[PDB]
Amino acid sequence: NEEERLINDLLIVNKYNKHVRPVKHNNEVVNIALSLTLSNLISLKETDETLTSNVWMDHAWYDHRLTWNASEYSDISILRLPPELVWIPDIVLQNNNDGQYHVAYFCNVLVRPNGYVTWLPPAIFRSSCPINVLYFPFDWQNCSLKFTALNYDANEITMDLMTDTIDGKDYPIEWIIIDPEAFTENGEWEIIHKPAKKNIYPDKFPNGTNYQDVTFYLIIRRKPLFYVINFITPCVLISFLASLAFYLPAESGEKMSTAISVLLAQAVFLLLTSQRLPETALAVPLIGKYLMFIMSLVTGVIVNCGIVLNFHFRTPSTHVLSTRVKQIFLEKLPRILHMSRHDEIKSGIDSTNYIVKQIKEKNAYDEEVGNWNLVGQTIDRLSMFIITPVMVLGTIFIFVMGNFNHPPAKPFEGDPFDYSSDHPR
Amino acid sequence: ENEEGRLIEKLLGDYDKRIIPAKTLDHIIDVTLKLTLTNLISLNEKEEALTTNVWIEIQWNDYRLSWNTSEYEGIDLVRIPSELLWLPDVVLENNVDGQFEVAYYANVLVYNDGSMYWLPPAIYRSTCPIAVTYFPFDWQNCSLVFRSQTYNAHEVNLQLSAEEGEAVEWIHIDPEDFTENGEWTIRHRPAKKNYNWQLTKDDTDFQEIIFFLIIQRKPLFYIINIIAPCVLISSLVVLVYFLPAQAGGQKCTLSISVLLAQTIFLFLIAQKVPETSLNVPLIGKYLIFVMFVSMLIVMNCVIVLNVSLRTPNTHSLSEKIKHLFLGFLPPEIKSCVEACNFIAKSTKEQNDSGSENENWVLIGKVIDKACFWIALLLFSIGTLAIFLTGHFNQVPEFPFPGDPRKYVP
Amino acid sequence: SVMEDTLLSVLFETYNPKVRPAQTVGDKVTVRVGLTLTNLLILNEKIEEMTTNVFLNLAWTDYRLQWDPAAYEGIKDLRIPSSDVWQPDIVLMNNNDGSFEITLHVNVLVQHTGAVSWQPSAIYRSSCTIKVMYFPFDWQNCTMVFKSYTYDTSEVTLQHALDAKGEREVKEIVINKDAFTENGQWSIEHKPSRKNWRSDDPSYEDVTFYLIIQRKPLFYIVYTIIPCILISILAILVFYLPPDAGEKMSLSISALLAVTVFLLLLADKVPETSLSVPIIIRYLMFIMILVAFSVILSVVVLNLHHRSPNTHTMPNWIRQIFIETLPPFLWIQRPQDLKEAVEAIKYIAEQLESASEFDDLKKDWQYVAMVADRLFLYVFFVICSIGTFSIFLDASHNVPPDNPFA
Amino acid sequence: SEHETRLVANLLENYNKVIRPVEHHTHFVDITVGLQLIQLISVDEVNQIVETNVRLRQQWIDVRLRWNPADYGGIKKIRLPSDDVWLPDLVLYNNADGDFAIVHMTKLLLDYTGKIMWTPPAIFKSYCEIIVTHFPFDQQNCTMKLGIWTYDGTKVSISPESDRPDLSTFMESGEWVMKDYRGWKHWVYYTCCPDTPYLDITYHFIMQRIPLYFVVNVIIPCLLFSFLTGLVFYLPTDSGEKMTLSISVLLSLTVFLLVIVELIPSTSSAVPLIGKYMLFTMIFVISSIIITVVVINTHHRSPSTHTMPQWVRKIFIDTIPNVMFFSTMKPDVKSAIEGVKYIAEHMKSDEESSNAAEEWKYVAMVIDHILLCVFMLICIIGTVSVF
Amino acid sequence: SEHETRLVANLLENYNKVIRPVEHHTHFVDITVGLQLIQLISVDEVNQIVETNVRLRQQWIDVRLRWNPADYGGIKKIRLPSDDVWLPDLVLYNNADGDFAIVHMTKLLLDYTGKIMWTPPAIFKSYCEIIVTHFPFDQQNCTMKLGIWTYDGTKVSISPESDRPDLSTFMESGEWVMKDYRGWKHWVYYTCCPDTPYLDITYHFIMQRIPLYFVVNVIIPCLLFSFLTGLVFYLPTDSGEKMTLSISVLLSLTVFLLVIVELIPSTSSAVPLIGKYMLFTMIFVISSIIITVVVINTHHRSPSTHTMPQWVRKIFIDTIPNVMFFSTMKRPDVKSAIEGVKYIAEHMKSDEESSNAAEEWKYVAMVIDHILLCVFMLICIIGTVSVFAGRLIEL
Ligand SMILES: *[C@@H]1O[C@H](CO)[C@@H](O)[C@H](O)[C@H]1NC(C)=O
Ligand SMILES: C[N+](C)(C)CCOC(N)=O
Repeated sequence: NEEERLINDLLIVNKYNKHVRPVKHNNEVVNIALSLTLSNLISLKETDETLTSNVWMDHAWYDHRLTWNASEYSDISILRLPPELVWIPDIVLQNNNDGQYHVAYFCNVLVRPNGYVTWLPPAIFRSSCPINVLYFPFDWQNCSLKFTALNYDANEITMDLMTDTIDGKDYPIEWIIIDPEAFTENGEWEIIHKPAKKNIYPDKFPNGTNYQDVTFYLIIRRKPLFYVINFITPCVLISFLASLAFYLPAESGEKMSTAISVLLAQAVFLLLTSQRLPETALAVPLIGKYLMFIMSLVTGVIVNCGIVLNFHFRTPSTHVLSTRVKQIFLEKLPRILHMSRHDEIKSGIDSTNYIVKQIKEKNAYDEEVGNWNLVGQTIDRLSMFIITPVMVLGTIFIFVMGNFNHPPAKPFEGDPFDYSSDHPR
Repeated sequence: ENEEGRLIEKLLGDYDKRIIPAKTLDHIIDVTLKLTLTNLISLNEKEEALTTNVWIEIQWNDYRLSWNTSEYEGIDLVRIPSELLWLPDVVLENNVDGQFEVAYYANVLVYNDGSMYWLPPAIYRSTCPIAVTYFPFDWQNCSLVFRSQTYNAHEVNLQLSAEEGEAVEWIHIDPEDFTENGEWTIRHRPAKKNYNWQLTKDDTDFQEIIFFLIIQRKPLFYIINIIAPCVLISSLVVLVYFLPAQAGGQKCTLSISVLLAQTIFLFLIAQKVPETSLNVPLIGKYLIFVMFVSMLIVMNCVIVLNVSLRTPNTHSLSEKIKHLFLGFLPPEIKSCVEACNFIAKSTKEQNDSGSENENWVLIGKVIDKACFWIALLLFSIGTLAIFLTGHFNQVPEFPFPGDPRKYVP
Repeated sequence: SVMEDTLLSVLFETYNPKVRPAQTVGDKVTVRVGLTLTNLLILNEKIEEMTTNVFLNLAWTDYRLQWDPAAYEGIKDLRIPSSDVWQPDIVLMNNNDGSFEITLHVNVLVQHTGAVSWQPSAIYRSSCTIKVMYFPFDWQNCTMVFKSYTYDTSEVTLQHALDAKGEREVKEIVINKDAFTENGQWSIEHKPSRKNWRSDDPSYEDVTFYLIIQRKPLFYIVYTIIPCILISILAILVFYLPPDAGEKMSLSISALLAVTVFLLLLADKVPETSLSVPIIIRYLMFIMILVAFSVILSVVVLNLHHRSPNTHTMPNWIRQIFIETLPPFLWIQRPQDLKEAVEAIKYIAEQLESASEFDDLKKDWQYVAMVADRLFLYVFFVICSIGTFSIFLDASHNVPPDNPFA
Repeated sequence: SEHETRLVANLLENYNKVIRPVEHHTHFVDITVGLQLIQLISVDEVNQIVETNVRLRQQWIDVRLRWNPADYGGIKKIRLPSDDVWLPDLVLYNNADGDFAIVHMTKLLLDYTGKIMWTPPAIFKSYCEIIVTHFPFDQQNCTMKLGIWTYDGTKVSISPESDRPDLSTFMESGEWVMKDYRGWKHWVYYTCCPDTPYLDITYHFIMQRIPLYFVVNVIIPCLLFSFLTGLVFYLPTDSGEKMTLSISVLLSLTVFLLVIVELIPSTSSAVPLIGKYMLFTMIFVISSIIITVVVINTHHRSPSTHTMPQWVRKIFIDTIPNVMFFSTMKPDVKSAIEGVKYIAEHMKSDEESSNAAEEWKYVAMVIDHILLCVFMLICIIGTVSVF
Repeated sequence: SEHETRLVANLLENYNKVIRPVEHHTHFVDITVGLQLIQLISVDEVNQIVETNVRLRQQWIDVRLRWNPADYGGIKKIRLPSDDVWLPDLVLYNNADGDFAIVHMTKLLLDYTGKIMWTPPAIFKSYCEIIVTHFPFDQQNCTMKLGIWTYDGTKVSISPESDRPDLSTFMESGEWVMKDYRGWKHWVYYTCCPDTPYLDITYHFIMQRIPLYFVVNVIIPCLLFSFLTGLVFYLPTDSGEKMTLSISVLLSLTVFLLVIVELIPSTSSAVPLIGKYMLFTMIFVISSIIITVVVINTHHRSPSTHTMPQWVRKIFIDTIPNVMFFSTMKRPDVKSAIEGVKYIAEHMKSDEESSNAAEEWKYVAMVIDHILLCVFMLICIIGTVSVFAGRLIEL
């Protein structure tokens, strides 16, 4: 095995110093090509605002000290060296959530006889991804992985996007690579765009380590079928039950119970929706807006059912049916709303007259009570016609505005480039 | 001057800690184990893990670390850090996490004849498959399996410690350092050397030392906080048979609410038992039973309401039904005259209809009483039976049913 | 390069990184400490810790790391692994976990004059005492105490870090617009830095960085306060329902249980310290007690409504108050056969008259119930509105001071 | 042992653990890889991660570590620390919450012919695509993709030790049952490195869930509450409790659906059959509530403002009742004279209005019996179908 | 510093850190141990673990590490990495979830006389026997047992700095109050090693819980619902809502029972007074439900089939109403027409008789409700006064 002799010559006889940049003159710059391969988008915890990714970092650079003549040795055209024996660039994830900056596994580098070193370690990265909850669950998120070289300044090593050849001309790899042989498609998040940019900040200096970085962006769209089936449909049905609660007769004794139960169910749904989102004040979630609107509407329904019940249970003994309310709720509105439609003889005479008078007063009282009942029916019919259209229109508007929300079809609004793998620039 | 310095320099000089200290080719190192339990920290039901604070005592003989005490001013015991010495890789194999080895690598007590005495502390989390059949009246049989991770039975001979010739076949418990769990009582604590006969003296898994912990749960907390409230609330169903069968009686309200309370209790139990599917916990069986009984009582309330609130308009009271349920189980003058006649007739008809309604109400009441007696019997028998079979789950008298030995010091 | 290797060999021929650089016995090493904030990640209120992603800008002078650039092909500064040079054990003293030291050990920059600069990154979890009084309309005062764990004032002199043009000290946390993510739940109001001593300990000195942050309460508003306002509206309503509806207890009890559930589920997010009751919990308790009193008064009104002569006799004071005085103020103003047939008619008439009198007394009781209910409606509306407005006005007037006092 | 000490000193004297163990660099190292499943620690459906306790058995030949047993007192095997010799870098491709490589550097067994046996333990937290279609009666298929990371096929070759993983010492789960398990070797061409193939072994375990915890804790209460749905139709309107019962049933059903939503991942690849059935049950219950409100409204219809239409009288009073069998349904004296006549007339009107109201009540009764029969038919056909 | 560099090179040139720092193997190393408490991170009552942020100050003499300042430019103190010199193996015996020994090898201070002062930090997660019997008004006494592991008293000896741990820089908890704290030294003889004593220092802290949080968030709602329990007796039976109130109170209490059980550890050594009081309140609500069901049954008793017993009438209409002073209780075809009027009159008489009997039953039910309301208010106030030995009402 001449690999042993070659490695001994390269590292021992040549006195390779792992802590010196691979340059021949101190003022030279080491070019580091960098690309990212996404093998699995493990999760996106909206509560923690964290993106967990299974990625392969691809570093490539030139080390003139690791060159050899493939003929002087046997025809050795490649060599695997551990990363703790050779100089490597310390490219770190700056926007990580936990304290994990580097790659998970420090695998061997691949060195070619011309000094071209490559390093393709795997990593589990937990980046910081602010969550835009404005259109939840019809939302798309814009996560980024920003990689910086904090060990050397921009005057000493230059980051770059890795290039690729198609017809002899080099083109940079301006996207996250998705290898079909090693990519698992997430069941909840669909990758729309995945550009990669090499940012420079001119307000800083090449003196230091904050002048450059390579950022890999990930515009992912949520698949909303799960939330539509499990959170929105039951909520909508239970909400419509409230509008239905207007059709219960006041004698049923369950108008208030029905409306209250609908409100409580909506509150439970609101709390469970709160459980699933970050506690940020940027905007109220779309479903949160819908739930607040529907809870307010159902509270109005409860109040109006209370008004209907109060009107229904009035009597002449405590209220007077005025002419205005009578002509409003028994003449105009019912038509507007198309609603349907020897002393013993003397004592006996006196007693029967008293009985007749009492029955007449009782019948008049019952007539007044019936008029009050008709007023209550008119009021709740009007309430139904006024509220149910508001409920259905609000529901449709809120859930059509959410459905009419797509990623912008191009990352970097000002950039006309597509940043797609199929059309390198 | 500390002669231990030059003694240890001599001993560890020209000493390879990677080499098993076998004097000859066929020499088998005897490694002696002894577990001292200081605290049973917890038995996490959800993850089925027993956490213990133990001192594991490991003893072997390393002939390389032997000296003549006369040459070192009578030094016959030195402490050498365990990182510098050959150790038998004795590990806890049935660990829930990846922690095979001890937590703190203490020093090794090395005696002049080569005897090595290692007593490191350890927090061990070991798998305990939990049997929920009699929760919360259950006793668990947790095990700690120790074996060498590196050397097979041809190299290292695991054994239990023996003092005064008698082997210590139990988890030792030092009175100077031991704390009662407060939820678990240690009933038996045997230890035995086991063999995997499917393997041979190679493969490193042939031999092992198993320390057992048959622990019994104290159920007073669970009784008072879960079972008594559950039984008390479940007993409320039988009250629905004394409420009136009309609007405002609220039979269905009470029944449905008791059912909902039982559901809440089911959720409560779900937070206390493991999520395994081998058996249903006894308390879970009781909860399912009472929920089913409350569903039956809801049905019976609906049926009694339907029977009681019947009218001649909708339903006809059959003579057979009435017998069964009430015999075994329990110019101007003429116009004025016509007006009076009709008034009397209408009053009589209304009164007759009222009487029929009253008969229906009586039938409902009789059904209600009979079904009350049935429901009370059913609920009482179910509760008594389930919690009596719970109360009769004794810990076995012997640690191993086959053996007649008690495995106690 | 070869020359860099030669320089490294010369510099570290006899360099001991265990030894603090004091060219003469008694010299003190001046260490400039500055903090750069890249992300305020979490302010966990339950465990009372703040998680931050920071750079720790350290600077000091090591006389042993000096060389002439002209003698080494003009090399003016080197990047060296941090473990090869002495550095002050600058740590976060008030960490919540056991992590005192940095996470990322970047290379130190050594200039030919001996000046050493080090900017290691770290994810620090620092303990923050949370003032729960105005939660969620609260501003927190979280600090990060940095000092050398090993060396005291007799050995190292902590100073403030200099700005880019090293002419003036930066007595504040530095935030880089290019690399900084806003929390979205907290806004940074002040970020001063200050050196602190101890009068009872002359060997103690640290550089403390303060983060005066203000919470954005939109989440808590939307998800806790407005629903409770709706519940309080229902509680007020319960006094408009007629007693005959048979739904007064349903409504009041539903409101009570709803507010209780809201309190139970809010108990997760508030801290568990007992130094004060947060304004949100105080509002929830106020609403819960108000709804409980609504339940009690609804029970009283129901009891009054269902009385009759057969069971109760109306006392003088009830009639005086609820029939006469209050209603004006509440605007709630309201041949043997013939002889025996005659006897039967007499009996029927007497029954009707007695029933009328009985029903009149019952109507008086029901009117008393109605008037009391209207009074309760007005009183509870006033109390609920005033209390809610007062509580939230007190919350709204809670802002961090203009002067950070540090 | 003096002989073993001398042997170990001689073996690792000039040994370089960075070089591949091959006499010639054009050869390859054949590594026999076997997986031994010790225990299935957990299966996180929500996070789609499977945590397993495994022992990764690896075998290969290192010619640099040969010796003649006769020269070392007849020693034929030794145990060496893993760190002292070249080791293959097997990586779990689908790692999700753990380590990519082996971190437990245990000792390995070395034979006098150079053969090496190394069986380090590991806790693999691998990604598991969960199929929620048949939850909680579902079976899961998720794998461990193991392959050499940096060495291609022409430098390091791995072969499966056996066609299947070793489950001889497997601890029974209590939540899952291993129906099947196998390991397949693959030659994969990656876009990084298109010239040469990289070898890997994917071990998959078909594990069927034991559906008793979720049957007891989720399905049974849901069945109870759903079965209570039909009781509403048999509850008379006069009881004033139809809406209470129906609303309680609906609220309990939605509570249990929201509980189920927490037991499964939020992926949209498949809709669980349990979730779909619960949604359909809620739709049915809400339709029943709609019809119950209609029945309640019908039962209280005042004849003053409503006259029964002919199409209702003909059908609900004359057609269904006959069809459906199982039920048991069907001076001043002149002033006094005028007063008694007025009383008689008021009884005329009261009797007529009461008759109309009773007709409305009868219509409501036949309607809810129709609904009850429909519900019983649905329940019977459903319970027969599952059997 | 050249002088310090030479000194550090000379000190460790032939220094073996495996050997005890004694000039003769007969002597013992005297180690002064002082525990400084910085912060009380947590007290996990359910898991019975106390997390504390501490500094473990240790001082001893190492005669191998002495130097003459005059030969080194007058240097009198240096900082050495703790991994370079011999360190005592001081172990936390009752560790439950953390490390047994010190893991943060911080630098130590070394005088020219050989005196060493080493104060590493540590997070101690020690086992804490939680006594849930006066929760949330309980005080806890759980400790930290520190001792040299592998050396007996004749080889390495530990002595406390002071009778109490140092809390000079202690950070106020906000959930607990430090009442007392001591450090006691023990000579323990273990069955492992019965010939020589092993030295031990057990620091213990008495923690008094501040109960405002738990009071407000748990007890006040429970007290509110318990008080509403007895209100069901003032609710008239004609309302048709008594079951609603009682059952809602019962459901609220079962939810709060869920909260309580998830609040405290499952130990059965002592019965938590909070749990016992919750069980008693549940029995209270159950008795309320039973007796109000009895009242509802009495109110609706049909006079046709039930006739009021004489004793019932006497007790509940003639004697008890007079005892309640604060209550406002009360204490040709013409023939056919003639017989029609006859029948109307007779039916009205029978109806009046039945209605009077039913009204008597309702009066009895009302009297029973008043009795029970008085009794239940008295019981509720007596209970709420005397729970937790009155500490609730005192607060
Ligand atoms: C930073 O760059 C500026 C502009 O070239 C220069 O004036 C300054 O001296 C530099 N400082 C350092 C520390 O490199
Ligand atoms: C082959 N692959 C992509 C899994 C890892 C590549 O590692 C190398 N070859 O450096």
